[PDB]
Amino acid sequence: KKRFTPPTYQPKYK
Amino acid sequence: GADRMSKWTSKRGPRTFCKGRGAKGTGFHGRDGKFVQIKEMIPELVVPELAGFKLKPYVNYRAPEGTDTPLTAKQLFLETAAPAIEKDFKAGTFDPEHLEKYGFEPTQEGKLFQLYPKNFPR
Amino acid sequence: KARGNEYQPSNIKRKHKHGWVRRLRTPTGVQVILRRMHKGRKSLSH
Amino acid sequence: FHVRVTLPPRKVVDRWNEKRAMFGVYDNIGILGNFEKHPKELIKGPIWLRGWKGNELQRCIRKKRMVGNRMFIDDLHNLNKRISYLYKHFNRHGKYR
Amino acid sequence: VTYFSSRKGKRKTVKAVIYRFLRLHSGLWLRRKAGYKKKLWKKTAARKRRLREFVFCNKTQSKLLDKMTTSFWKRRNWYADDPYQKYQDRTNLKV
Amino acid sequence: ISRKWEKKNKIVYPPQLPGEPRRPAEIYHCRRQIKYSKDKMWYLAKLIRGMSIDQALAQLEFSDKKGAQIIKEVLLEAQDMAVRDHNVEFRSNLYVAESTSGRGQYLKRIRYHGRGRFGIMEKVFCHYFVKLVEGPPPPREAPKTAVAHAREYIQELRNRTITHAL
RNA sequence: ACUUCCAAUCAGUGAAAUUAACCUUCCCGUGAAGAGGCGGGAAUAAAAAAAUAAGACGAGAAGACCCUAUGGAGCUUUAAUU
RNA sequence: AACAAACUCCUAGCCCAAUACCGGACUAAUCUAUUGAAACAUAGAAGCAAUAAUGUUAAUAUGAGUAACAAGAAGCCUUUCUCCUCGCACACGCUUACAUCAGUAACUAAUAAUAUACUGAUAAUUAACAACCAAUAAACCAAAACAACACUAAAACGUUUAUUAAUUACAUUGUUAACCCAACACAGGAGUGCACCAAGGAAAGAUUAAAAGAAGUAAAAGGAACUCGGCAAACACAAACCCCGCCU
RNA sequence: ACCAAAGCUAGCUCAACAUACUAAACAAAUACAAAAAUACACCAAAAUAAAAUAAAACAUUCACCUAACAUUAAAGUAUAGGAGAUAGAAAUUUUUAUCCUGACGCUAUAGAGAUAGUACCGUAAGGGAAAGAUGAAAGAAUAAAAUAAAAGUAAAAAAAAGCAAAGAUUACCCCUUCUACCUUUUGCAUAAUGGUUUAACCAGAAAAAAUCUAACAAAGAGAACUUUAGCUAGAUACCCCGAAACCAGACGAGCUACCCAUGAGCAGUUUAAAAGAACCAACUCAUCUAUGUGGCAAAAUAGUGAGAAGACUUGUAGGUAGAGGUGAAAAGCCUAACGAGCCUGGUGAUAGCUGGUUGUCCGAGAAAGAAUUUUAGUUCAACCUUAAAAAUACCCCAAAAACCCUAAAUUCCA
Ligand SMILES: Nc1nc2c(ncn2[C@@H]2O[C@H](COP(=O)(O)O)[C@@H](O)[C@H]2O)c(=O)[nH]1
Ligand SMILES: [Mg+2]
Ligand SMILES: [Mg+2]
Ligand SMILES: [Mg+2]
Ligand SMILES: [Mg+2]
Ligand SMILES: [Mg+2]
Ligand SMILES: [Mg+2]
Ligand SMILES: [Mg+2]
Ligand SMILES: [Mg+2]
Ligand SMILES: [Mg+2]
Ligand SMILES: [Mg+2]
Ligand SMILES: [Mg+2]
Ligand SMILES: [Mg+2]
Ligand SMILES: [Mg+2]
Ligand SMILES: [Mg+2]
Ligand SMILES: [Mg+2]
Ligand SMILES: [Mg+2]
Ligand SMILES: [Mg+2]
Ligand SMILES: [Mg+2]
Ligand SMILES: [Mg+2]
Ligand SMILES: [Mg+2]
Ligand SMILES: [Mg+2]
Ligand SMILES: [Mg+2]
Ligand SMILES: [Mg+2]
Ligand SMILES: [Mg+2]
Ligand SMILES: [Mg+2]
Ligand SMILES: [Mg+2]
Ligand SMILES: [Mg+2]
Ligand SMILES: [Mg+2]
Ligand SMILES: [Mg+2]
Ligand SMILES: [Mg+2]
Ligand SMILES: [Mg+2]
Ligand SMILES: [Mg+2]
Ligand SMILES: [Mg+2]
Ligand SMILES: [Mg+2]
Ligand SMILES: [Mg+2]
Ligand SMILES: [Mg+2]
Ligand SMILES: [Mg+2]
Ligand SMILES: [Mg+2]
Ligand SMILES: [Mg+2]
Ligand SMILES: [Mg+2]
Ligand SMILES: [Mg+2]
Ligand SMILES: [Mg+2]
Ligand SMILES: [Mg+2]
Ligand SMILES: [Mg+2]
Ligand SMILES: [Mg+2]
Ligand SMILES: [Mg+2]
Ligand SMILES: [Mg+2]
Ligand SMILES: [Mg+2]
Ligand SMILES: [Mg+2]
Ligand SMILES: [Mg+2]
Ligand SMILES: [Mg+2]
Ligand SMILES: [Mg+2]
Ligand SMILES: [Mg+2]
Ligand SMILES: [Mg+2]
Ligand SMILES: [Mg+2]
Ligand SMILES: [Mg+2]
Ligand SMILES: [Mg+2]
Ligand SMILES: [Mg+2]
Ligand SMILES: [Mg+2]
Ligand SMILES: [Mg+2]
Ligand SMILES: [Mg+2]
Ligand SMILES: [Mg+2]
Ligand SMILES: [Mg+2]
Ligand SMILES: [Mg+2]
Ligand SMILES: [Mg+2]
Ligand SMILES: [Mg+2]
Ligand SMILES: [Mg+2]
Ligand SMILES: [Mg+2]
Ligand SMILES: [Mg+2]
Ligand SMILES: [Mg+2]
Ligand SMILES: [Mg+2]
Ligand SMILES: [Mg+2]
Ligand SMILES: [Mg+2]
Ligand SMILES: [Mg+2]
Ligand SMILES: [Mg+2]
Ligand SMILES: [Mg+2]
Ligand SMILES: [Mg+2]
Ligand SMILES: [Mg+2]
Ligand SMILES: [Mg+2]
Ligand SMILES: [Mg+2]
Ligand SMILES: [Mg+2]
Ligand SMILES: [Mg+2]
Ligand SMILES: [Mg+2]
Ligand SMILES: [Mg+2]
Ligand SMILES: [Mg+2]
Ligand SMILES: [Mg+2]
Ligand SMILES: [Mg+2]
Ligand SMILES: [Mg+2]
Ligand SMILES: [Mg+2]
Ligand SMILES: [Mg+2]
Ligand SMILES: [Mg+2]
Ligand SMILES: [Mg+2]
Ligand SMILES: [Mg+2]
Repeated sequence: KKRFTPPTYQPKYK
Repeated sequence: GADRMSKWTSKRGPRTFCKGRGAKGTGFHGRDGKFVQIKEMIPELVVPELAGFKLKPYVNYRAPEGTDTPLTAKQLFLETAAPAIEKDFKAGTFDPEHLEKYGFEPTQEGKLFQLYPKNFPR
Repeated sequence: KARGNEYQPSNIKRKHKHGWVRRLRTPTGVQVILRRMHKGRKSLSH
Repeated sequence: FHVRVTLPPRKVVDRWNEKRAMFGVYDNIGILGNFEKHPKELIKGPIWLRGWKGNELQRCIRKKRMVGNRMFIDDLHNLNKRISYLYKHFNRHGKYR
Repeated sequence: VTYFSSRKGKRKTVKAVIYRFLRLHSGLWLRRKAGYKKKLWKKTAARKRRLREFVFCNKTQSKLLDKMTTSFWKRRNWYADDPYQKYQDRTNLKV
Repeated sequence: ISRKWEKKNKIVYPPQLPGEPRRPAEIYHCRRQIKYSKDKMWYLAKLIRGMSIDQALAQLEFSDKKGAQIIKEVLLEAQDMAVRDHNVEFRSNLYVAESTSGRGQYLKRIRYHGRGRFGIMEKVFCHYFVKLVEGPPPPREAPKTAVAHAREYIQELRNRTITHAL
């Protein structure tokens, strides 16, 4: 299976 | 994405979105597509004559004020109708059925400036 | 090919899909508005 | 592990206020009073806990039975979920069986 | 076994134990030998008698059944013409 | 935050009794929240350590670093304060006894990388502390000579004791 | 062979995977069966800078191959209830 | 012989190892009831103790001052030279990021200079273009493609007649921008009408000219001998034989 | 010496009483594309809860599970149950008015998510924060006092050799000795897992039978019961994180799959041609190679390619929604993860599987026989621990234990 991990962005406030 | 807190005014849409800013209408659309303005729909400012008016926007500083006595319906009735009713009752000609001669209006649909429907802006 | 730009803005689509009238025209959208009101959202719809 | 650098204000607690002087004064109201009142009636607190004691599951069950008809929606939902979790844990989990 | 019921908060008992077991007040548990009604034509008279006889339970099984049952089944019963009233008590047990 | 380099300049000594040698003047100055980096400023601080103020200014004028001008301004301000406030004549009679660089309060930003990843970019700020002492610079330590090395070796040989013996 | 981008130095700004602590050699042998850390020997002033990738069973992803789970799910039926 | 233990003596004692599970005595830090009053005692309670969960949050280090990032030149200071050419407007979209003045120690520009991208104050987009801008019955088969006349796939786009359409200047709304969607001041994605410059901009922060890497140019004699394959490249850019799918 | 550290408040939590319960604002505009004064209508709709789980599987069953009758007992009784797991009444009994209500609850990683459902993240349903600290006076900032105590640095870079320490020593190294720590294993320095470090949070919970202590005792208990020394009371006990999944209802066709309306593009050359013809632009795709691989880019750049009047590309708007849609079937696409979307709720789902599980000292201390969809696990037995009763316990000479031959030696015994 083509498993991919989407990046998660840090909260903009910090 | 687009905003949600901002106000949805006529500047934020396409050409086909032409929303008014709150001004009252002044006419309709005529025959060949033009706008026909109705004279009666345009407000007419009833401005008095201030040439001989002896009052100014500010009062004298030493002028005394008065105790706050807001005008009530009871006071208005006592001032406008109570003396007439008392005099007529003393004379003996008082007619309870007919009160239109004393300023009472049984129906507001007749006169120009109606009170409950509020036919006048200001 | 390249993704990430799946949002192409358009006010007509935005208002016709998530507008106040669109929400209130169906019983489920009224429930959505009630849920947002209960949570205390500043904006109930677009 | 940083600890404060100043002396805290020493609490001037007195042992002879009204509550401390009259603490549990009528604890023997029955025994010394020709029984009419149990020491249960002197307990002030929730309605479902006056003169009663039980573990968490029994307390939740009693609260739901007694005052469950006046609880808020989320409070009643939380009580039901807690009752279910406690039932499952007590009747299906543990070591001594 | 339900250690804490959902209605009363009490401890429940399994009905199979009381349906197929009997407890004397001294703590012993009485039971019937398994297979005493199965294929009697195939068994010797001595084996049939052994199956018909009542038997007791050991300490582990007795404690298990005590755990499964509640305190209502360990009480002292004074029945009218009880067959096991003479066996309810234990005598001359030197331990 | 901590601010004690400012307060180190406000101490007052009791008057010196006659016959006591004159106490050299000590002047503490510092610049806070400099955009230039901590280690990069430490390099210049170490460069100008222990030399006369005029020599330090001479080096910092022709240094190509960005912090060279900041350190030069700090040194000039310290010299002016030493002449004016403190009773220090001979504005050229000061030497840099201490010259240190520390870190201040940083700012955290996002550095974009690719594939939707990111890093924590840190906007560095530094403090520069300088302490000047009135008087000629102390002489630099000379490398240990062969005679001194032999003397210490012989002394360590003579310091021996018979361990675990008595 | 020569140009440009790279590269190295100078000046400014300045991340990432990774990291038990390291004062982080070589050979033979031993050992959870392929040792920088054990044993027997050799080697051994200390620090930079630039390169090459043999090793750290290198980093990355709680192997996707294999097996187990009285763990799932998709599909097909001549599987069992319907 | 000697040297050689958790063995055994010697001198004192508090007088004999340990994993899973089991038992006991003390005890750190909180709250309460009574003591105490330079921080404790007896009791009763628990959110009652962290060198370890690819533990959560925050800050800090290593990698590392490393990878990476940028402004054509001179000049009288915004005037001339050297180069490359996606420019103007409308629609959709963002909403003041636009303009004037002033400041930039720091915050935005992945660095400065200063400024369309930061800060403050003050101003601004003016309708003729665009949006909202008649119904009810009837006559009406005969395409657009320079449309003369035709083909098939049979084709959006209209006047007139009759009945009613408040009738009377000036209504309302969009008018900035260097801009939108992609976390970013992103080498990507973006409809239409005009021309290929009369409009837009700058590949190089400054040096040196190590290795390795990317792109290009040229190369003696040979011309596929390389390689899975003539992949890539080339002063070539031609002709054939099969397998499988009829073909677009 | 920097970085930093410490306040005590904002406020929260749990109950009692309670008027009897969608607060204040509502001048105008607000369900036209909400906050847009103003035209001949149409309006309304109901149809069971399901499943995750337990029965060590799973089909009948599986308490609570947004429907009132509360409390003391009857009673976990009668009954209902693949009669298994479990579920579970009723008849009949008890309940005296009001104040005496605050806290052996928290103090900014705690207590509500909250300074706030706000910034921010998503098209939407939805998710969702962190951030405060001087003083009587800052109309006392040429401002005054307490800590200068974490990790990280500087003051002050290093000198053969070695889990970095210990024995020591006049003396830092030099000498001698020790294979980091948890977890899992028959066994780990192992090159098997985990961790850069600091600070703050993070994991054993129940009283049936039993043991101890105490009250009273043939009776005990403040009502309903138990009693052939028993009854009453108290103290001793049973963790945390993690799936793929399943069900229900919302939100999604602004990307993409296919349709429906409404528009727009294709310049030049060869051809009686606008021929699903040919060359080749704009334009649409993406054959091959090289860079790039935390990149310009969560799919790009350069070169090179295919189509380019059509089964063509494309703008705007509408429709089809998950037990489905759509599909020139690739089990493709349906808002960057689709053998079937995402969000919320069930939900603290469930894991015989992995990981973790926090003070000191002392005593004793275990390597497996039988069942079992069972051998990755449980329940018994044999061992072992903690208390209590007793009396024989191991070592064990004779004598004794099979018949064709048979060793080491066994069993039972003074
Ligand atoms: N089953 C069993 N395991 C043991 C026994 N003794 C030690 N173990 C196991 O052996 C490991 C520790 O090894 P040890 O320290 O005994 O050498 C642990 O996993 C422990 O549970 C035993 O007697 N029986
Ligand atoms: Mg948004
Ligand atoms: Mg508009
Ligand atoms: Mg527009
Ligand atoms: Mg007009
Ligand atoms: Mg997105
Ligand atoms: Mg991106
Ligand atoms: Mg960093
Ligand atoms: Mg880091
Ligand atoms: Mg790590
Ligand atoms: Mg070394
Ligand atoms: Mg070896
Ligand atoms: Mg050795
Ligand atoms: Mg060695
Ligand atoms: Mg040798
Ligand atoms: Mg290598
Ligand atoms: Mg190693
Ligand atoms: Mg390898
Ligand atoms: Mg590896
Ligand atoms: Mg694995
Ligand atoms: Mg694999
Ligand atoms: Mg497979
Ligand atoms: Mg199994
Ligand atoms: Mg299942
Ligand atoms: Mg069949
Ligand atoms: Mg010896
Ligand atoms: Mg000994
Ligand atoms: Mg205590
Ligand atoms: Mg704790
Ligand atoms: Mg800690
Ligand atoms: Mg990792
Ligand atoms: Mg940790
Ligand atoms: Mg660094
Ligand atoms: Mg540099
Ligand atoms: Mg490096
Ligand atoms: Mg570089
Ligand atoms: Mg440039
Ligand atoms: Mg924007
Ligand atoms: Mg501005
Ligand atoms: Mg800058
Ligand atoms: Mg414009
Ligand atoms: Mg450059
Ligand atoms: Mg080269
Ligand atoms: Mg080359
Ligand atoms: Mg060439
Ligand atoms: Mg050649
Ligand atoms: Mg060949
Ligand atoms: Mg060859
Ligand atoms: Mg080729
Ligand atoms: Mg050829
Ligand atoms: Mg060819
Ligand atoms: Mg074909
Ligand atoms: Mg053909
Ligand atoms: Mg099950
Ligand atoms: Mg289970
Ligand atoms: Mg299964
Ligand atoms: Mg199952
Ligand atoms: Mg259910
Ligand atoms: Mg039946
Ligand atoms: Mg069964
Ligand atoms: Mg908080
Ligand atoms: Mg420190
Ligand atoms: Mg050593
Ligand atoms: Mg070993
Ligand atoms: Mg083990
Ligand atoms: Mg193994
Ligand atoms: Mg190994
Ligand atoms: Mg190993
Ligand atoms: Mg493993
Ligand atoms: Mg390891
Ligand atoms: Mg571990
Ligand atoms: Mg690791
Ligand atoms: Mg008990
Ligand atoms: Mg199921
Ligand atoms: Mg649609
Ligand atoms: Mg669409
Ligand atoms: Mg053409
Ligand atoms: Mg063609
Ligand atoms: Mg390309
Ligand atoms: Mg090329
Ligand atoms: Mg091309
Ligand atoms: Mg072609
Ligand atoms: Mg062709
Ligand atoms: Mg299914
Ligand atoms: Mg389908
Ligand atoms: Mg197929
Ligand atoms: Mg297939
Ligand atoms: Mg998706
Ligand atoms: Mg779990
Ligand atoms: Mg198993
Ligand atoms: Mg021991
Ligand atoms: Mg056992
Ligand atoms: Mg014998
Ligand atoms: Mg014997």
